[PDB]
Amino acid sequence: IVTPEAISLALENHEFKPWIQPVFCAQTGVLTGCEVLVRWEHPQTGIIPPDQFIPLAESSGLIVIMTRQLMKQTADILMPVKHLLPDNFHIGINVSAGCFLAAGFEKECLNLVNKLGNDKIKLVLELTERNPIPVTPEARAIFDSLHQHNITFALDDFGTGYATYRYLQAFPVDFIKIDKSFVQMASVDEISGHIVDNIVELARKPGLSIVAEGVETQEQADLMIGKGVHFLQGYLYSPPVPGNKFISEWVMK
Amino acid sequence: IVTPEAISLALENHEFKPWIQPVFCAQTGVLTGCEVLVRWEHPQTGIIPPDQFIPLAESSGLIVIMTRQLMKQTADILMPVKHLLPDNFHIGINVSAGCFLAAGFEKECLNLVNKLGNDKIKLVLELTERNPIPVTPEARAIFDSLHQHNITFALDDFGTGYATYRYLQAFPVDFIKIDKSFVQMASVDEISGHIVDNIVELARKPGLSIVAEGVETQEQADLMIGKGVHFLQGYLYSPPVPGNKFISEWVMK
Ligand SMILES: OC[C@H]1CC[C@H](O)CC1
Ligand SMILES: OC[C@H]1CC[C@H](O)CC1
Ligand SMILES: [Mg+2]
Ligand SMILES: [Mg+2]
Repeated sequence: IVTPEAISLALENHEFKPWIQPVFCAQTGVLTGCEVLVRWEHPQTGIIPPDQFIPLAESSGLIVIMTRQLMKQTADILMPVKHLLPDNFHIGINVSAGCFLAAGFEKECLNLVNKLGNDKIKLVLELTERNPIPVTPEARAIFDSLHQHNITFALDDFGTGYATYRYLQAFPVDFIKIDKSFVQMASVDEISGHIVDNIVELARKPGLSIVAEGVETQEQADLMIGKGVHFLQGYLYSPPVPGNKFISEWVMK
Repeated sequence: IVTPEAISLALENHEFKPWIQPVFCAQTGVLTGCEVLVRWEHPQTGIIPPDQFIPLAESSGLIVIMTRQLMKQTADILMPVKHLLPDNFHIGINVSAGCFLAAGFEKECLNLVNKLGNDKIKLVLELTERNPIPVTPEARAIFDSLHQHNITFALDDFGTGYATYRYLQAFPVDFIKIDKSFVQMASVDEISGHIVDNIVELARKPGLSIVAEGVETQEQADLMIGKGVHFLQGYLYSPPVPGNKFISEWVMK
């Protein structure tokens, strides 16, 4: 029984942990960044997956607290090893409208960047497709302010939900992440491949970088690489893993 | 002011009228079809525009009645002149998920087509961006059934709302209508033109046709024509007009 009070208690007890999935250069296979995903480790019941708590976190507003804690915990995890990270190491944080609009959001982003090195790392706010940022002047002001501070944006799960051409028109973002439904169907159906080409063409004029999500097989990767995708992410390389294991597997060694 | 009961009463009092906007071949300027739009003429106070009633029509469910009436009235309006219509004359009807999934929908579409000539006209169900059809087997069955009956589909206001690549992947539609926000901004801003190019490239592989909406100036039209758009629609040619005036201006002369 997942309730707002159970989520609040779990936040106090720091049960929401940052699992980290590596991301790679499509050209060379080299580690270029990561995405931070949340896992609720309930001390008795075990893993409660995002599907069961994120929606309620969002409607209750608790998501703001959760995201703040994940950002803070990500800084703590990576700080001891920040000198071992490649240059321009990307850190992907999933951001909903509620977090984006919350007083003090910009400050939390700066704290993460300052702790880890203003110029060593690149913070990528991965804007969700489900609870899009509204298209308003105020939203654009926050967006522009963060950009002036060298923080960057992705449209996440592009091609699904509210992740439309309109968002690219309203917000000059830096990355587009292709939803896995297109990546994984591009070798199977008649349009999914064409959709990936379309996203590649879309990115080219403004000079955005593309990441293919959900890369599961080598043929999917080769296909994505061949179509001009810049970064790759998925279970072929690694699923998301706990922080200590992310450090141990992908940073050390 | 505007309530579900006022909408119900207005339906019974026939205050919702089908206005009709012509659509044209971009290459030649020739009449190829129309879109059926709704206007609420309140007897004392005047027009209540779609923006103020459609949402409440949709959430209340009354949209199903309204759309049914509009389809029926469009048949009545065009029947006397159907022999004067060009071959393959397109009739665009705006359809939300609620209408599409309602009992009796397919039947209403057939009645329209049979009254007007199975092979003279082409019914185009313009799927809305606000209230997308769910991506389910049952939805796809209704979609396929209608296709077998030579009824066609458009993704309306493509690039906005939920009108994403995913809808093209889930439903093999026949047309894409480009939202006016791209048509009218193409050559004011830095990406809108690029977005139209992208929609043109998107359509080409599966062989879909494109209509540019909101064509307001000659330079917008020339631009859309140059980029390979197939059909044009907007105030430059004509706003929507009452049926009798549609017939008198665009059919019977
Ligand atoms: O390392 C490439 C990065 C691109 C942006 C993404 O949001 C994170 C991974
Ligand atoms: O006349 C071309 C037609 C294209 C489909 C649209 O939904 C109606 C107009
Ligand atoms: Mg993400
Ligand atoms: Mg329409």
